[PDB]
Amino acid sequence: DSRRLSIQRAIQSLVHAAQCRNANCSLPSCQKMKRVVQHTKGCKRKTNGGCPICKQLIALAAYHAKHCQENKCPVPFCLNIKQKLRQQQLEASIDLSAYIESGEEQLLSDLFA
Ligand SMILES: [Zn+2]
Ligand SMILES: [Zn+2]
Ligand SMILES: [Zn+2]
Repeated sequence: DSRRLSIQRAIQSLVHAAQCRNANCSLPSCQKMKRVVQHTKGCKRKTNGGCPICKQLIALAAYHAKHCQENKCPVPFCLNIKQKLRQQQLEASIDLSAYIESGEEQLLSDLFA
């Protein structure tokens, strides 16, 4: 539960930052989040080049995106991560369909394998 609450707080910070138009915003979590998001906009390394700042922000956005129900969400990376998660769900569904279609005798064999 501890890490879940930590993630929850950080998601709250990201959600606020994403919709905050006050350059004079006094919330330190907002100021910090805006700097991190600005970094990700220009970074050439990104996650595959090993950038810890990008990896941390995208991981946070992914935890947000998993539960996000907003079609025009302003959170950085949210829409794009939801697209990736939808594709993964489709692939999982296609796999499951093929497995169910393989039939009773197959499933029974596997169950007792
Ligand atoms: Zn703010
Ligand atoms: Zn980066
Ligand atoms: Zn979102």
